Amino acid sequence: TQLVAGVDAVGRGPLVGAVVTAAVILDPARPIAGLNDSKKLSEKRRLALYEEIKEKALSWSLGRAEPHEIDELNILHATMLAMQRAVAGLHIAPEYVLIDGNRCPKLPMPAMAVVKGDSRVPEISAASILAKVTRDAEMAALDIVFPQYGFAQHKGYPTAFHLEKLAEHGATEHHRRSFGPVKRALGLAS
Amino acid sequence: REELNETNSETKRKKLTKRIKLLEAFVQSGNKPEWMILTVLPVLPPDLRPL
DNA sequence: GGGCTACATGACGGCGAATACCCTCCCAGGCC
Repeated sequence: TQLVAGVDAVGRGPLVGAVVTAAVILDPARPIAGLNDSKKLSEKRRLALYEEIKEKALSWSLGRAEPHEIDELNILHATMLAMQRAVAGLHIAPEYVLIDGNRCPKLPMPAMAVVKGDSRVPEISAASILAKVTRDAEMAALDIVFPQYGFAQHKGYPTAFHLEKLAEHGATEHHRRSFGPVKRALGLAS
Repeated sequence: REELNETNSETKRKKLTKRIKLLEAFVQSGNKPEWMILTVLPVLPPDLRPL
């Protein structure tokens, strides 16, 4: 109950890029504040928090899937194996794991899921902040490499802007080819 | 100006163009941003505020 | 001889910035 670790997954469904997950472990032997959630604050609010929790947590974790692997088992299998990988990556084992939702993987430690943990669990909130900042960094890198799509603007989500860009230019190797629009761009739709 | 040429949100563009208009107004004028902070406070002539 | 301490609550519209809400598609695996 003292080494409770909570993991969260952000960017589960953006058309482009792989998913990213984290798992930060923190106990009450240091000061934490301003980490209620991540989907209601500003980007700035998320830039200090990323670093704040990075140095306040004893351990920090990461994990990501691949476009082929994701499309090979959808966003219900890959997403789970990604957080399994993230838990595997933790330097120190956690006697308690938390996963936003009502579904749990096959893990050797007693993991369990809680719904809407992003606004009640500071752990899951911090993990979501870390994983979201890493997503934003990856999308910035891709938009630098691919400036013709505007990844850094909409974060590769299913917006009308993204739909029109994928209809005009097409899909690259990074796009998840198992979704609809992307299949409609190259003609794989039945 | 360089991030306005890349943003794609209407309200973001509006805020950016307002800020750019303010910055260009300051650049063109001889005004300085720090002049808003009053260090010397002038007073009205006594005849304009008589007793 | 001489200076100092410097509460209402009974107002209607509109417009424009500040946020809070419903667009926007796109995933699935148990219920119809």
